[PDB]
Amino acid sequence: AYTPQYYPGSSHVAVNRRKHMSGDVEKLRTVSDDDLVAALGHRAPGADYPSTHPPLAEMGEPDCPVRQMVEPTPGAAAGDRVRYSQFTDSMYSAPSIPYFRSYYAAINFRGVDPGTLSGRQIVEARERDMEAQCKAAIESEMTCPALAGLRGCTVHGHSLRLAEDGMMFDMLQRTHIEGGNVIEDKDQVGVPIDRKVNLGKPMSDAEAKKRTTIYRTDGVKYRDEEEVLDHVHLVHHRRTMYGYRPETAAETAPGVGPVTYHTV
Amino acid sequence: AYKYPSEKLFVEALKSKFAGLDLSDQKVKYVRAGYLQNARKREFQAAGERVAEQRGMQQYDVNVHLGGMTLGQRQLVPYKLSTRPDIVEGDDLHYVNNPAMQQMWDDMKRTIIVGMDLAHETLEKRLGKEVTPESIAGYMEAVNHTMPGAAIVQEHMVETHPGLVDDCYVKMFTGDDELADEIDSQYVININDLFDKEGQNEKLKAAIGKTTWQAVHIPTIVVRCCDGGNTSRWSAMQIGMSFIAAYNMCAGEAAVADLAFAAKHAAAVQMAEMLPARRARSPNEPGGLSFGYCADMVQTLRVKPEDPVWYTLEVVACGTMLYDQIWLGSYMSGGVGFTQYATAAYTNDVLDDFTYYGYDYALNKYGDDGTAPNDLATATDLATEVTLNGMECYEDYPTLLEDHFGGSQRAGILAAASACTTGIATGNSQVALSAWYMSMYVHKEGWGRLGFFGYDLQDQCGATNVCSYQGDEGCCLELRGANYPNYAMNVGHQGEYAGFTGSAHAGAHDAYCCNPLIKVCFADPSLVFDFSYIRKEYAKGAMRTFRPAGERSLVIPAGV
Amino acid sequence: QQMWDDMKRTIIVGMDLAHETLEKRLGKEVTPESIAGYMEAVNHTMPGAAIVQEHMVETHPGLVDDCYVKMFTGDDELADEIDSQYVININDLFDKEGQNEKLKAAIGKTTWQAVHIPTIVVRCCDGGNTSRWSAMQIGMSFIAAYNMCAGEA
Amino acid sequence: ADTIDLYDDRGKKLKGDVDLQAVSPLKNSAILSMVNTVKRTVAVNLAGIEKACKNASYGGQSRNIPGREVDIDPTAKADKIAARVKELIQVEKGDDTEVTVLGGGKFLRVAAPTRRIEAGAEYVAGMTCTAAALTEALREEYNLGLYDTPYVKNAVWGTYPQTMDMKGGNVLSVLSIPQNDEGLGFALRNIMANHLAMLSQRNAMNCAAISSILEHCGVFEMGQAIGLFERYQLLALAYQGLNANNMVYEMTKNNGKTGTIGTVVQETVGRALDDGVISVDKTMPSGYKVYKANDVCMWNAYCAAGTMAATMVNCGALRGAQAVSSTLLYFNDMIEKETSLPGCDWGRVEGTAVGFSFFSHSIYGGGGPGVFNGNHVVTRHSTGMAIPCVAVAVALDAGTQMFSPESTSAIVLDTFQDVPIMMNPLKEVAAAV
Amino acid sequence: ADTIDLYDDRGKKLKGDVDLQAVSPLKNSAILSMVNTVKRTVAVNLAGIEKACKNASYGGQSRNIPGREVDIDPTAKADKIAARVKELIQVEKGDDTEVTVLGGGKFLRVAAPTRRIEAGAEYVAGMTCTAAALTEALREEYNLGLYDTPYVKNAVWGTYPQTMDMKGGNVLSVLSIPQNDEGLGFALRNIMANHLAMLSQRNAMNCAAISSILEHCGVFEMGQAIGLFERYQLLALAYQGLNANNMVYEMTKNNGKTGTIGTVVQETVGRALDDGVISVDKTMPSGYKVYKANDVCMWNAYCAAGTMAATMVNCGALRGAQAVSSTLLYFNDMIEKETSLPGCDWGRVEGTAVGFSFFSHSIYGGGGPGVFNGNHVVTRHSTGMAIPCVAVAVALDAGTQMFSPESTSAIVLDTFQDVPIMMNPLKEVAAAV
Ligand code: F43
Ligand code: F43
Ligand SMILES: C[C@@H](OP(=O)(O)O)[C@H](NC(=O)CCCCCCS)C(=O)O
Ligand SMILES: C[C@@H](OP(=O)(O)O)[C@H](NC(=O)CCCCCCS)C(=O)O
Ligand SMILES: O=S(=O)(O)CCS
Ligand SMILES: [Cl-]
Ligand SMILES: [Cl-]
Ligand SMILES: [Cl-]
Ligand SMILES: [Cl-]
Ligand SMILES: [Cl-]
Ligand SMILES: [K+]
Ligand code: NA
Repeated sequence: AYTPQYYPGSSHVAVNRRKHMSGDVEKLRTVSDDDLVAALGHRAPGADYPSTHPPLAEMGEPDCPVRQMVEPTPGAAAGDRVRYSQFTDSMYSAPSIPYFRSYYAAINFRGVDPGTLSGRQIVEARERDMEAQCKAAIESEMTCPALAGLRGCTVHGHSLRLAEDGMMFDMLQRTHIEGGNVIEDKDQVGVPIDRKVNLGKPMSDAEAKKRTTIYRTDGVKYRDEEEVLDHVHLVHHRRTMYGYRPETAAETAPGVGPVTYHTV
Repeated sequence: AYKYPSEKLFVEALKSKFAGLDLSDQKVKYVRAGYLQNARKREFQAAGERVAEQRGMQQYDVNVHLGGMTLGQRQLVPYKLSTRPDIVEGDDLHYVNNPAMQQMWDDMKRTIIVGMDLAHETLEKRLGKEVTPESIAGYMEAVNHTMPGAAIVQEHMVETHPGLVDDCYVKMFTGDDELADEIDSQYVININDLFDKEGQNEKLKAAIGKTTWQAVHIPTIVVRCCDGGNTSRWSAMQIGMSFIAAYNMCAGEAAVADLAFAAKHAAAVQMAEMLPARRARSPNEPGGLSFGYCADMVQTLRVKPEDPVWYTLEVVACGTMLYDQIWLGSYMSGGVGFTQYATAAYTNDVLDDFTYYGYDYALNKYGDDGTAPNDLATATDLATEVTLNGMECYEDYPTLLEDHFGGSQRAGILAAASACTTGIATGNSQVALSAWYMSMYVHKEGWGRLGFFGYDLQDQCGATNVCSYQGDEGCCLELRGANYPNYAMNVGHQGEYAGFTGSAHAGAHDAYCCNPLIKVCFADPSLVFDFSYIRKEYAKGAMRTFRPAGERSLVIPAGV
Repeated sequence: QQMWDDMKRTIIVGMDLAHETLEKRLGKEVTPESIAGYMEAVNHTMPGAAIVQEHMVETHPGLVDDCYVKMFTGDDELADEIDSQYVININDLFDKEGQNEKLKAAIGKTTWQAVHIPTIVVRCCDGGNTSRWSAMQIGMSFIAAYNMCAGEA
Repeated sequence: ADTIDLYDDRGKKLKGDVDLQAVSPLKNSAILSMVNTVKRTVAVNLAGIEKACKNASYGGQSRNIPGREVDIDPTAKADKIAARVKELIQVEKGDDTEVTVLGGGKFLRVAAPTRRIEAGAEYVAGMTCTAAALTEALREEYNLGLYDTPYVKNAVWGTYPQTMDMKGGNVLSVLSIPQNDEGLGFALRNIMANHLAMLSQRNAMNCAAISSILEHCGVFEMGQAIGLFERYQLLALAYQGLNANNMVYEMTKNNGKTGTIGTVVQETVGRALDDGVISVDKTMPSGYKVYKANDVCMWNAYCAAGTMAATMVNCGALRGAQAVSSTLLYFNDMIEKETSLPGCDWGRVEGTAVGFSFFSHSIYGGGGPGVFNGNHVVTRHSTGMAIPCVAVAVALDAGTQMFSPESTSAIVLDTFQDVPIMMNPLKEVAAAV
Repeated sequence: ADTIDLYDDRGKKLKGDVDLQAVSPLKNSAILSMVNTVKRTVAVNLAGIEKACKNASYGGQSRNIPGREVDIDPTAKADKIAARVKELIQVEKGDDTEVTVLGGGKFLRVAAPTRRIEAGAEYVAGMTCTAAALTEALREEYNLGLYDTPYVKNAVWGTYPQTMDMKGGNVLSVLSIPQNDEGLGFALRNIMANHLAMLSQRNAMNCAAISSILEHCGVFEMGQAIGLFERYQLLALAYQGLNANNMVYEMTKNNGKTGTIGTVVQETVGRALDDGVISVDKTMPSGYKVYKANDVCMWNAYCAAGTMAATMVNCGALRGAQAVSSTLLYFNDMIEKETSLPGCDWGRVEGTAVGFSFFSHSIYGGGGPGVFNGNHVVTRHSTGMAIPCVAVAVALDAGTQMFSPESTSAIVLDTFQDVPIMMNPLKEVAAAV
């Protein structure tokens, strides 16, 4: 079968990007089921999953050939509500960047609705499926609990100076450091919870730069990653050419000029 | 030629916001002061207390913000108007709070340009009247009495209060210097005096020819009570009354209807046409405003064409405010709206730094204004260099990144600097448009983010639709506008497109971009807003020093 | 001028469908207490003030003092449970010839918001602004009042 | 059932005892062909494209985009471009696509294939496919590239898609865009009276026919010719537009030397009485006779024919279009005073004429008669019994208008001058029976 | 020339080596019939008319006009009313007029005669003639008079003509009014995704076909399938909407148990490479391979099929419509990253999806997927390669939506569930070749 290559580039940042896309992300910490459910804020830990419609087996389905060959996720079969996890990630070398969180979701999980924005990245899915996807992300090297956190609202912070203790600014201060560990004591929409969810130690600055997918001047400078720039240019050029005419001849139409690439 | 200096242009504003700050520091102490840190928020809270007490119903209250926190858990930072000394609180740039911004749009909306040649031909053909400088002069006196809402034919007419309509007037303009010199100068836009640099006056007169036009500006209060669709109709009614009186016509004969059709339709040049049903709007509203017309309304180009960047960035300031803050942020949505989506393009000298850097790069690599190759390779080079340099600025100066805290702001500013550099360098708006989309693609891969959820709808459609020639895709940038299908929804683009449309013609050393009638009309100093220096006007509005038209103080009570 | 501006700046918006959305999609319970919190939120946000994000700029409350939202309903038990400052009292206003009963029978046990956006907004813009402005701040207020994701399906 | 005799534009009998249903828009093959022709035919202004490109005047209204001139000469390559357009738009060789060079190369007439209309929902495929074919033909012939082709596209399509229409463009239809319809079924009502005069080549009898046919096709599409209203509308079409029983032509001839609006009123009443359409009902004490209609729909049809003949007599004497508005008003006002029966369209011709008079003699809008049409807010109110008279008056004008057929619709004349349905509509309608 | 194998909704081969042109909107008789059916067919809500009259709720939106109730019961007389409507609208005995009582009398399906469409310029003659025939039938049946018939007329026509549409009325089309077109040629693009899901009876393969066919018919009417662009559009129609070569069906089957958006990306690239559509162009120092398209329009068609299969796999797994917006975005973003070739519609599917995601997850407009259509400002931007995926996602949803097919489009299901072109579109398209 076809072997994916995912993304160009040769720096360790490009290597990290391919790790996130391929799902080959190291597990770094453990978050209990009850702690994660409390943080997400959609139901009480241990409570039954609420439903938005009856289980498929109980209500039946239309005679659709696609339904009959596409297996529903566990949460879809059960009729769970569609709920969400949402993360914000610092531009000061957080492990994750928004688009690559969405690629991780889209490549590696079934029945997911990821969304990418500058200051927030969301995964919507049937509740129990969403929980499993969030657990994978939050336990992995995609997360530093100082540089990233669950924020379902009031997300400001990705682009701000870090606090003196290295925590990304949160207007609602849903997390804080206690004894070297990041503690979350509000749910993702700012409601106090009756527990202290221990997300463990923040990454060192050096570890963050080894694990990050972002290019910036204090790490891997974007200007030096000529393979990614070539890729961007190739895609823009071919889009421009084929919007004019969808044929090979458009690639040398008048107006293209002496286009040139670094590595190809 | 221009030489980019050793200190970034945005450093002054950073130092003025953060006295004593080490601009390399990536960390800061958060004090979580809340709203009490800020004089404007405190003034708003007190205003909300009075509102609630006077009407018996809760209104503004900072404590209603969710999460038990008020605005200002971080520092609330003010904004320097770019190229100005004025630093203002952010709320002072909200369109609702800023009369300069309101009056800029009202001045556009209340304007219509109406040809006189067809009307004169009608008088000659149907009535056998001779049109002379003397008859035109009598007409210009008549139309400046009637246009604000006063009577010239009937008995027992009631009229508008002249003080409520003091901003309404009509001037004529023409490429015929002999006619222009015969009419009293109070009634004429003097093309030669206003367009005295780089032979711009001769370019405009050659383009307009020996044709005669009226620049009509109906009262601000009228468009405020009503809409932009009032403008061409109001204009035509009083043009018609004035022709009736000035040419001794029957006050309502068949020939009058030819004058009406001419003034309403055949010789009328709207600022904007109507919009489709989902966003139904009358003519002369922002969604119908083309980028070429927007660029031509701004007048910095007649003051200092030797600095193409300045005019370019005044167009950006004009367009980003109008299109993002008033049009998208109000007409098409509302609420708190979209102030900072637009301020990023006209404050803190940020876009200026990134654009002058690019201008210097292009001058050194490709040569003089407007001489760079008009091709995709050149757009690629300029966009990539300008975008990489800007991203490096945001990375090296933490408080710069914190200013443009939303990715959408960063995307529009990096892409505007890229496309304005390309426009000035190549003199070609369409090539600049390729550079705009290239900036976005470069940006996305560097940081793994771009703008808001729906920022790059036009972005991802963008490269392939620059050079399409299909019916609803192909269009030169000058004729695109806020109703071009891909552009019809989203912040952070429309005013920047007007800006680099201006940049291409500034780089070519043209006198205008799209319509010489628009260019002359908006050069007139008798307008309320000063179209020659947009950001200076915005500062006045933010400082409560801009006097708008349309207020009703003459006809309302006051008292304790 | 103000008569016309009062008409142009008004939109009536049902609440039942919104409440059904919260129940069906999020499993939220809608109660007089949650509605009261929503009414406070919408009267702060409607004139042009912020409830979710940080570093928002806002309209001057004095320039938008005419903007507000009240609810009305043919359900007298719900109307009685909400602070009177937020409610159009059909029984007090329509006290002649049984008009109140005719209105309540026609409306039924459905709930509505009477939204009046700022006069200054329709003066700078047009009547098309009204339903859109209303909806933006209704949306922000539901997000806050029901602890939604601030931007979910 | 009703029968009519069909007479031509010169008062000659063509066919006797024709079933009224045989001239219906739903049945008569000539009418159906007229509708298909107006839907699928477009005019191309090659000279306008050439000027726009050479002068960078894309979009019109004094627009000029400095530096963006494209130096191409399509009027000199009109035959080559026409052949490429035909190849690009034709669905099958031998289909009904036509592309013809007119004006020595200044214009094209493009009859787009009917199948492209059939495959769509509206009538615009002729406009869109012609504009697209022209843009491609110009790109190929002039070796245009990535960054200049967009400007040439605007020379063809105008400011579309920033505007809903091809404003300032160089592709023209006698129809407008669908979004300009005032209501449901109005597209065939939106035909400028100046265009109708040119379709007819200023033959006023043929004008009445072309305009009446298209107006009633619109009324049928509006759903306003169902049941009893079908006979009502068809009789109006036949007697006002199709010179049924030679009434329009003969009444005009009888009144053409010394007649007036009032003498045409008198002849119409006399004909209705002699033909049994109306009778004396009661007599008042003064001697004034109240009439009754024995056939209500036929009385309307007689009033419709009288309204047309009165237009021909009064505007023909003036050799001026403007008198049509007062003619429609006073013919109907006075015939009601003469009979105590309601006039044409039960007051709606008179009402249309009241507002049309106002809006063709005041400051507020409208213009001269040539700017009106069945979709115009002023002149829409009668179901087809006013606009044909307007078009006729425009055709009879000898040169009193500023917005004249020659000044607004010149390309329409060249495009339809050799199109048989427009050259002899009454003969073609009769031959289709 | 290009050929395709046609396969049905269950993955079975129908016809081999079919010329691509034989599935063109301009040529395939089944497609042409589908367009004719959607233009001329209307649903009548007799129960809604009855309720409006009995409750004086003319115009909807909580309107009540006290005292103006008209007590009529058309649902109880539906067969008589249906027969009268048929007699009033049929042009000739034995023509293609159909009037059928549905729901025990609650509804009628009215297929107006094609000749009424042919005689007009647009598609509205079905809506207008049906509304008129119904109004007359009710007036006759219930002995209505001068002052109450106007109210019953508003029960049928809604607030027309104060509004341009029949707002609050009881005559329904799957199309909208022409004045709602965003631009030229958009009428067949203005079909709500919830309606498309009901036309298909929630058969997602048939939904893809119906929606893709109608979208590309619109693109043809827009003039955007001329010359080389005809092959570009036809290949997308065939591969994305007509299950050409069984690719959509097989990719969905192959990824249906455990697959994701990303695995569908991988299979699409592998198929393009194995089939010779793309080849390795150059290799970067890291070993990343840049590909080249050997057949540009074919590469697009493969990306369109992959976008569809990815929707079926991801929304099918969720049994929820909302994931269609992210599926279209991330399938195309990641296939570009995987290949350095441009994605479906050269970024316009991705771009549509960016704004569609935003406007289906924000305060500012839009809604759930079911409210979108090819004429919606958010979702118009691709030439037919996005909306069919939206409609499929709507069909696959198991009950997560507030504005669902059953809540907005129930009458469409009843009107079209027995209509052969909507029951088996892939079989009817193949049989027409
Ligand atoms: C509720 C939404 C979803 C939606 O449809 N609109 C919202 C909210 C809306 C509200 C917020 C007002 C308030 O706080 O009560 C207003 C002002 C529009 C209005 N209704 O008046 C707005 N956004 Ni938003 N919105 C903005 C932005 C943004 C940035 C902010 C990211 C950050 O790091 O702070 C992100 C998108 C992104 O990540 O790219 C964003 C999201 C969001 N935006 C999320 C809420 C995010 C949160 O929970 O904190 N906006 C910006 O990026 C800058 C401009 C800013 C707008 C106000 C202005 O222009 O002054 C405001 C524009
Ligand atoms: C020039 C027209 C043709 C036209 O299109 N509109 C006019 C004029 C227009 C102007 C007159 C302004 C001025 O005096 O400079 C305005 C005010 C509209 C405007 N442009 O603002 C107007 N008429 Ni007029 N017009 C009026 C009227 C009228 C009455 C006046 C008859 C009389 O005996 O005085 C007649 C029509 C008639 O005979 O029925 C009339 C005609 C006319 N009306 C004749 C000019 C009559 C004249 O030569 O004196 N108006 C009225 O009948 C009452 C309302 C009055 C309107 C102003 C108001 O409502 O306060 C004004 C409405
Ligand atoms: C007729 C039409 O004008 P046009 O013929 O399109 O110029 C229309 N005016 C009006 O209806 C003017 C009504 C107000 C003035 C007369 C009041 S009696 C309008 O501007 O849209
Ligand atoms: C999409 C459409 O909304 P609807 O889907 O029709 O409700 C459209 N709104 C917009 O485009 C909102 C634009 C401004 C707010 C978002 C700026 S990014 C409008 O109201 O006509
Ligand atoms: O969060 S969203 O991108 O939907 C809106 C930003 S204002
Ligand atoms: Cl190819
Ligand atoms: Cl701190
Ligand atoms: Cl009948
Ligand atoms: Cl009778
Ligand atoms: Cl081609
Ligand atoms: K206004
Ligand atoms: Na005063």
